[PDB]
Amino acid sequence: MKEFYLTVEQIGDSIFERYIDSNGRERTREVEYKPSLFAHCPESQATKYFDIYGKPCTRKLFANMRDASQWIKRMEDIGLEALGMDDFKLAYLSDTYNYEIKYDHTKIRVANFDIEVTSPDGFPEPSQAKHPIDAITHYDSIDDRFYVFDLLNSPYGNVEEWSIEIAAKLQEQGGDEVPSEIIDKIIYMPFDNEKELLMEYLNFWQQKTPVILTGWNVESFAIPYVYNRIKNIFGESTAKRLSPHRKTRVKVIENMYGSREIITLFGISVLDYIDLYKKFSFTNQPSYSLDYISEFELNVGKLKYDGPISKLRESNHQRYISYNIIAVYRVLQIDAKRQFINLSLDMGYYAKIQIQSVFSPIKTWDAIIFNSLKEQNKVIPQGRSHPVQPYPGAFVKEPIPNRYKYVMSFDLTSGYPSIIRQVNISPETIAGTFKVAPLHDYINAVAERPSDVYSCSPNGMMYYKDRDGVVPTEITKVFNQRKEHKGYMLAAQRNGEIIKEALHNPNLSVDEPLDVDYRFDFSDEIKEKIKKLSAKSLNEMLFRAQRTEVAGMTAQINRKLLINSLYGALGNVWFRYYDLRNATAITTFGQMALQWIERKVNEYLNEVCGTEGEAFVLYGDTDSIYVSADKIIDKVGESKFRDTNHWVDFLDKFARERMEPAIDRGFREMCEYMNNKQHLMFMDREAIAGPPLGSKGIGGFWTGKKRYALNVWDMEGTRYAEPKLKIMGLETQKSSTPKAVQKALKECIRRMLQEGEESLQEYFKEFEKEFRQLNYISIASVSSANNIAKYDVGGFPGPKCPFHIRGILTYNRAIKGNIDAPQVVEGEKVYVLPLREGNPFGDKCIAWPSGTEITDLIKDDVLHWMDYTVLLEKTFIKPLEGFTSAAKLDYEKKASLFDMF
DNA sequence: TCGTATAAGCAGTCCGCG
DNA sequence: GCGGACTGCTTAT
Ligand SMILES: [Ca+2]
Ligand SMILES: [Ca+2]
Ligand SMILES: [Ca+2]
Ligand SMILES: [Ca+2]
Ligand SMILES: [Ca+2]
Ligand SMILES: [Ca+2]
Repeated sequence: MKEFYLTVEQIGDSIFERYIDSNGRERTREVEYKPSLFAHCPESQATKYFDIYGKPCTRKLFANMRDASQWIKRMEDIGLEALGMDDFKLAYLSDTYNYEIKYDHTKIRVANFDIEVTSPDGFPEPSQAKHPIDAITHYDSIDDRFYVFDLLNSPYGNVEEWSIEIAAKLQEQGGDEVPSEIIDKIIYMPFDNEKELLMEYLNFWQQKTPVILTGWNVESFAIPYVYNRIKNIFGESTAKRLSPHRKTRVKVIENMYGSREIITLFGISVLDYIDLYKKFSFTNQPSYSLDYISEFELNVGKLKYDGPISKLRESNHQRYISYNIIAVYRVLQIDAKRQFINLSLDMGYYAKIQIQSVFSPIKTWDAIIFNSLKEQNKVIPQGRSHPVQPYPGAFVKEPIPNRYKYVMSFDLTSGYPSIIRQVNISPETIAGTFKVAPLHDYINAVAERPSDVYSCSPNGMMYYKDRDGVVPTEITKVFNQRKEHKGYMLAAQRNGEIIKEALHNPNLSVDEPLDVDYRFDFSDEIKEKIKKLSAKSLNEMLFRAQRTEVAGMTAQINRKLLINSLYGALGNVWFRYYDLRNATAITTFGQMALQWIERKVNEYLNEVCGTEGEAFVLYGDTDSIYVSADKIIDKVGESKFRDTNHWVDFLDKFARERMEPAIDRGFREMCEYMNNKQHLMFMDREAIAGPPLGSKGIGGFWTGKKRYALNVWDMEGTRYAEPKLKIMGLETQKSSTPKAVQKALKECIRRMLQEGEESLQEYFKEFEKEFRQLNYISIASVSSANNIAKYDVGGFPGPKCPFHIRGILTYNRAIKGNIDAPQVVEGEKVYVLPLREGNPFGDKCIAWPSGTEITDLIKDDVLHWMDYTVLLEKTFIKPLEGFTSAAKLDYEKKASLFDMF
């Protein structure tokens, strides 16, 4: 096989590399790598090395990495650019793996672990590590085994061995329901004392040294706790055995409001799954407890027990250990679905970076661009200091608040990356400037043509047309990968709808799910077999189709994230190729394209309807337009349609055969006007929306910018079995809105869009009457809690104290003295409830940690003093009033003359 | 919240508005 | 009461 790296580190003048050799075996080596850097030189000096602007360079080979580093400093002292890859391990990888890396994940050791620590005096601080580690479960991907290290004897209690037989049994048998599929993969090891547990763990770690290390909060809790505990008991040198090169570093993480410390383990790549999830999941969750995320992702029940966790080990050690094991498995189950480890490995090896660097698009793109240029013997520029400066972004059209019956939407495929490619926007392709006219003169095609030589953006920038820049070239490669995976995702989505249709008529029989690839549209043969299948087999196929769709979504949306973050990196001062001329060239061109094509679509539709000056485009944001189709539907007559799906086909056909060709012609003219390198503005139809045929549903509505709702029948070629609500920005989409309120507001919207005013009125009346029975957690608001200390004046609200912070301070007073009650953590999220006048907490609200029940001693009082009237008005009635006034209807029936009878 | 970008919505505080 | 200046938080893109 071809060799590939696992990890790489610089330690002084040595590179330390773990790698898989040509026989598929893990190896480690120390290499005294001699890096090269570059300086500009005279023309007469013959070289093969040139900077990105074509200026000749001489290569300087250093005796060691420390010499290169000192050379860079002295070059700053002189005032001259020091060119080349200053991160030497990236140069090492580039030299050592000078080909497209083909990696074999089965050879990479991925470890997933979790520890338990009993603590009677509140949260066990990792930096202190003053309590015994009483359980470790460590899963190894190569052995496919869960290794369990169990402490039987502790100052906080002596206990019996955990029983795998009881673990396996059902909850209803008194067991722990550890999944049967992992029961045989558990290797259980009990210990008399913590010292021998820990020494054994280190010996094990030496044998099975993680390459990728993950888990839930491992970077912030598990790793620092284990490191600092071993340090306290045995000393530093022993603690550093967690690094295969015996080197670690205490690493301070800073933000605007304080800082914390992590432990960097040299020769390990730590990918904490909580951070993978936050970056790549495209969710914003009320809570990030493993319990909460597992429930959301997997539909598994909460891991239930009696009493506080601080007494779980001594009261029920059996369950204590079983829940440690299940916690580890939960993360593997989330990854099986979401596939973020797979994503990270793909991106990391593509870029030739340390795998943990996938969190930084700046590092990722610096490595991609360096490797690309190095192939052509070109030399990268030195990074420079820049002050942070604002710059302008996208155009967003102000909609007229209203109901909108029939809507068709279009938007650009990979908008900003396509602009980069079309205009040829790159550091080394800047050709000059031209004198800019007001943006509207370009939009209306009345400004002078910018250039007859170079490719232009309306911000005044001109670019070379004779060859692609390195940014367009590399962004295209990742864009093409994105396109492939989006295709797989959309096929899986279409296949899912075929299964849902067939579930209307499930056959009474015993049979199996078909063995099919859900990434490709089902053949006619597969479709015929599906119509004969039972509900059980269809349901299992639907689940598999939906897992394939999720796998496709992860691959495509995060490749989209990566290329969009290259645009964004151009406006970040730490990026080697930072340049606000290029960032604004992209955003300003985007503004023009949107309003240019708005004009063209309006002109086109006014033409086919024989009107003048009528506005068919009702809204747009960044690179999308929403088109009113009422007049198109009315030109045929609603009476002519057999059913909903009939007019959806008609609009689908109109969009593809009439609108898109008009859109394409409009952008071809704009490309020539700007003299761009290549026409890449491709604005595909997205949504087809309207009410069910013959209903009183309103179809859709807008309240304002970034706030709308549409009843969609077809989305990018997916024809739904049942219409789907596309709701953007409204309170149903906000993590701050209470769960039960999201649900009720969504049903009100469904009724508005599908059934009409009377249906909405019936549902409102009922919700208002019954909502006081809703569980308190379901009706709590949610907020992040920053700067709690800033607003704490003697345990009371200081000036301008935010409502949610006030709630936290109220909580802090109510639990004072207790080292047992849960503390609210700075920067994490809280549930919030209003309180009726004259309550015992002495203020108008209370907040507590999100994803948890409020502690029992104040729970009853909170439940008794909850202000349901305020909660209803603020979270439900206010937003609904906004939706309904925008849609021009009433959520409460108005009086009439018929009331006289 | 260590980790690419800007535009823009709503909740709430503080206080003016005769 | 509303709305402007401001902070805080959370979306759409
Ligand atoms: Ca635990
Ligand atoms: Ca787009
Ligand atoms: Ca699209
Ligand atoms: Ca059937
Ligand atoms: Ca869009
Ligand atoms: Ca009480």
